[PDB]
Amino acid sequence: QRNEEKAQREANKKIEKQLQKDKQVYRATHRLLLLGADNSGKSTIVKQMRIFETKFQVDKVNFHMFDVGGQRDERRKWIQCFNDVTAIIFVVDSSDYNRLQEALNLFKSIWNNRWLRTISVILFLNKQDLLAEKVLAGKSKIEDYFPEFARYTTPEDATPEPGEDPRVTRAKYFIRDEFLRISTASGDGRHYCYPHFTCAVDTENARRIFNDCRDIIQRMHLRQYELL
Amino acid sequence: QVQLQESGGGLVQPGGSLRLSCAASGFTFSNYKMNWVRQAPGKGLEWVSDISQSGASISYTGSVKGRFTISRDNAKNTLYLQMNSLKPEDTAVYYCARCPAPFTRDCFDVTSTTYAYRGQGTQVTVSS
Amino acid sequence: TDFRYFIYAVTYTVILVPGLIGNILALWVFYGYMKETKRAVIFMINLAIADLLQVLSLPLRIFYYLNHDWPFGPGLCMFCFYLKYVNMYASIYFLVCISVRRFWFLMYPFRFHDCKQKYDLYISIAGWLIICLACVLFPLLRTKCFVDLPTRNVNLAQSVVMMTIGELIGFVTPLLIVLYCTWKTVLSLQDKYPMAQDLGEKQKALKMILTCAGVFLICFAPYHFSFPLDFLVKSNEIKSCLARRVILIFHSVALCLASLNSCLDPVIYYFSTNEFRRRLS
Amino acid sequence: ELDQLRQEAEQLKNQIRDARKACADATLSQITNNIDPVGRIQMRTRRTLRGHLAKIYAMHWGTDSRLLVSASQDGKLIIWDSYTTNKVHAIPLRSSWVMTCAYAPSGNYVACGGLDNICSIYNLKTREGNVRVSRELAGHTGRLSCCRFLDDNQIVTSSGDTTCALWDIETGQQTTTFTGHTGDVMSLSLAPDTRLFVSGACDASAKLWDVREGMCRQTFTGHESDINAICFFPNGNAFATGSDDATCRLFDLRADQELMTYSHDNIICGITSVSFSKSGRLLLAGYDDFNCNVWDALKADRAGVLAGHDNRVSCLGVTDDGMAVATGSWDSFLKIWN
Amino acid sequence: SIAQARKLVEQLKMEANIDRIKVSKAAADLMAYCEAHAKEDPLLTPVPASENPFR
Ligand SMILES: CCCCCCCCCCCCCCC(O)OC[C@@H](O)COP(=O)(O)OC[C@H](N)C(=O)O
Ligand SMILES: CC(C)CCC[C@@H](C)[C@H]1CC[C@H]2[C@@H]3CC=C4C[C@@H](O)CC[C@]4(C)[C@H]3CC[C@]12C
Ligand SMILES: CC(C)CCC[C@@H](C)[C@H]1CC[C@H]2[C@@H]3CC=C4C[C@@H](O)CC[C@]4(C)[C@H]3CC[C@]12C
Repeated sequence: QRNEEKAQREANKKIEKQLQKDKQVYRATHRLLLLGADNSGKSTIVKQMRIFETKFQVDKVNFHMFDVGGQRDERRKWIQCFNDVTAIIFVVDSSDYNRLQEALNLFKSIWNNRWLRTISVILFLNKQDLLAEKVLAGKSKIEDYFPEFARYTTPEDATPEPGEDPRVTRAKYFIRDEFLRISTASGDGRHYCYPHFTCAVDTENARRIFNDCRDIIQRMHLRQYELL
Repeated sequence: QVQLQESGGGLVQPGGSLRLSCAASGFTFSNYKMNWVRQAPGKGLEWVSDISQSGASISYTGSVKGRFTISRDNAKNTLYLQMNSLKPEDTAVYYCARCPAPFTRDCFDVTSTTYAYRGQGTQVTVSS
Repeated sequence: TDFRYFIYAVTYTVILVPGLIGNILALWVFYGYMKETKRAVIFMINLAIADLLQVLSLPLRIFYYLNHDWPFGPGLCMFCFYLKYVNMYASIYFLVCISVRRFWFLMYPFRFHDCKQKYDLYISIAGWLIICLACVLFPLLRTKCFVDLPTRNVNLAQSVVMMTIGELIGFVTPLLIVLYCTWKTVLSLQDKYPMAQDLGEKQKALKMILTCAGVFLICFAPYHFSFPLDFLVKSNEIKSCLARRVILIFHSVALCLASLNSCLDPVIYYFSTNEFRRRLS
Repeated sequence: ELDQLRQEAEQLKNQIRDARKACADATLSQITNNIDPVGRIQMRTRRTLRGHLAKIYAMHWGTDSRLLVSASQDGKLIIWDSYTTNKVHAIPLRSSWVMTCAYAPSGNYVACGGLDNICSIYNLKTREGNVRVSRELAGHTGRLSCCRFLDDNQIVTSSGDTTCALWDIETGQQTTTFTGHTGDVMSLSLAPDTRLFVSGACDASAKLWDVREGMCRQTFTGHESDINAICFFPNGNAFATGSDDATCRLFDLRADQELMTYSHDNIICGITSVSFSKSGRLLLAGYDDFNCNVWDALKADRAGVLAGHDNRVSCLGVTDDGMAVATGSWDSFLKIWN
Repeated sequence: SIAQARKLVEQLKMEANIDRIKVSKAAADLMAYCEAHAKEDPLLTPVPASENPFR
């Protein structure tokens, strides 16, 4: 009776000690959900940041990102699983105009999901070099796939790279604004989208993810500890 | 059983007109966002149009925007796609895709191999 | 005491009702926040309690200043004299604690988490005790209910040393800590590189932080500048009649400002918050 | 031949529907209208088993009706003693994303699985003290959504690759493959005799399978959206399924059609977990609205509400002895009711 | 896709070839099971707290 109950209590004490240690380790790392499609350099982002999971560390903060690629095309049930992550890192190839609508639909589905309406999305418009080549060549027209691009003017807050053709900047910010329209249509202020223009040879995406996650955590702290 | 039957389609010269009708059975039509999804030969599924529960929020793919019209008749439990100003690039098998869950603004229904709640589809060929 | 009565009476009458209403409503919303949310609001609970205790200290002062006589006995009068100062310094302490916590979870977010809010109750009662013991000094030096009591005849050197120590700690340490934390928090909330285009909450929080430090610095600075001068005047160290009169008037205005802060902490700290504006609605 | 096969399938479906309608002489609700309702059911949180760091997806009561095992997204499989609220075991998992857990009838083994596509069997009764990963079962190409032990050597696992698998643990290879679902299989329940089992899938259809034959014995199509929960009636001749269209539905194996629908106008959130009481009179369902419901399985009238969770209720369990009902939610809490 | 259609037709034939019973009989069996075991259901009938290991 009591003899076995004392042993059970001691075992529970050891379990809770190990569980507190695991809680300290667990809360100190941030989970990111990597999403994208084929021909989008999510794998290139992972490898340039040094499979299913990749671990990186910036400013003594540990992130580990999950690239779920072992399942079928349907996403509903295993996207329900990634609702506690700090950020969803959505990588989209800006060059491919054919799949831009598919990526917009996927972004809208992620944004409007009941269990993903709180996670902020870090949007990486990858493959900007190929998009610039397509825009400069002129063989492929964005207005063919997006007619409203024919009525689009570059935003006044745009920050083009020095020595860049304004057509390329217009295309970049058009795609970014298409994603941000979905972002702000039903954001409700609870989550936000953080667009970035990245390329294959970019070597600073980890810092962008770090800053975006720090902003997300600051906003979360502001939201929760309003009464302190 | 969730059944979606598509009617219409066929061979049409470029610039013609078509009406794709979609009879839905086995579920409450008014509670689900509906989609029209086409698969062109030699390529995978492509989302064409969608319309919300009450028909207030319709949205279109930019390729077919300005030519195709999407509508619902929740009384008759039917989905309409008025296809106007057809092009040779618009030849495809057309499908009705019901969004997986009711009262949701998100949809995952362009599954390349098998989607649970997609119709059989009808061929729409545009050539001379 | 003439002018002072008029001044203290009107200011305390103006402050009593808003302090009561705001602080009791804030405590009710705290109980609601506990029943609805598992988070802890210990620091703001202590701040509201201290402000409410100050407000409940006012009415007997109002009665004395209106009637010029004290029929309730010396013990109650001395306790009421002790109350206002003890919970005023409690308010200062918990404003500092709130500022430090906001600095912690807005300047080092990751490090913050939420189990990093674990020794809060000890931080709260450590304060409510040290203050009450430091404020044991208040009745002893003034051993006629609130303003007409003669100060204890004590040596100028020891009095000056003790007064400097008390002023230094209980004002400079809160002031320096609050100013530094507000500066760092404002620096953190300001996005230099472009970030997500929010609805404006990162700027509303900036305005709230700046408004708090400011009300602190203006309700509490004049009191602690005029406090050594008032103590010197009441100890007869200063002999200039005009200087004594202006010092007394300035000290009266300064305590008026301090009680005004006691009744203004509700508004700024609580009713500007979205959670209050949603719970009442 | 494709058109001929489609026409033949349509005719077969039509005549199956006609036969089922012919068998539908009367409704279950009409026959059960005479009996008096159970009235309000009062249930309360006896134990609040806490210690999980993240959401719980699956739990499973032991046959001893005292020990339970829960799986959490933090990569932890905690075996609690419900009576004393003492965590008997806490197994770390190689894959943090675990969506299923099972506890063997013998009590010597537990099962784990999820996005790793692998069913990890852990041996609790180890000579060398702490638990160790007994074996790993691979061969499924979609996440593992639910696991159920036939015995200490056979386990039936449903996967999001539209299949189920009967594994012999000793050999480690997939003994039998059950195929025919056209969507992710999200739940399965074993019959009391462990001879048949019903699996609910994302194609809004449940399937009754025979474990020895390996072929689909029956298919039930009465729902509108994905099926997330399923469980046999205690007699084994019926089963209730929960779906995303905020409806629970009761099917009978011999009747081969839906018998009764448990739904309300005020309920729009989808089901996540269903279970029956020991007698089967009460059907307990978990919802997305953070609260569990307790329906009268015979009269389709709600009899109770278990509102004690601050997040989505993800797993339900009923003791074999019938003492208690455990609800595990996404607020990292598992609670006991009776 | 011919194999998928053939398999679906075969499965439909198998599901059709079975023998069904009346829904009245199924309802009667469910009622009989519910009433026979109603005594041994602590959820259905709250057992006194002295017999609850949790209370
Ligand atoms: C924990 C840190 C504590 C910080 C320091 C606290 C103790 C500091 C005490 C040092 C000297 C105290 C001198 C006592 C003294 O002079 O009384 C305080 C004065 O403000 C009295 O105010 P008085 O001008 O008489 O008017 C009274 C006023 N109407 C009233 O309502 O209190
Ligand atoms: C006249 C003066 C001395 C009264 C002093 C009262 C002080 C010591 C008492 C009164 C109210 C008490 C507080 C009441 C409320 C709370 C919030 C609770 O979550 C933690 C305890 C805490 C923080 C108490 C701390 C001690 C406390 C502040
Ligand atoms: C009126 C006077 C006495 C107020 C005194 C203010 C200063 C001395 C007090 C008030 C609030 C206190 C802080 C409250 C919060 C913390 C977090 C704790 O984990 C470490 C100590 C620390 C940093 C305390 C340091 C001392 C502190 C800053």
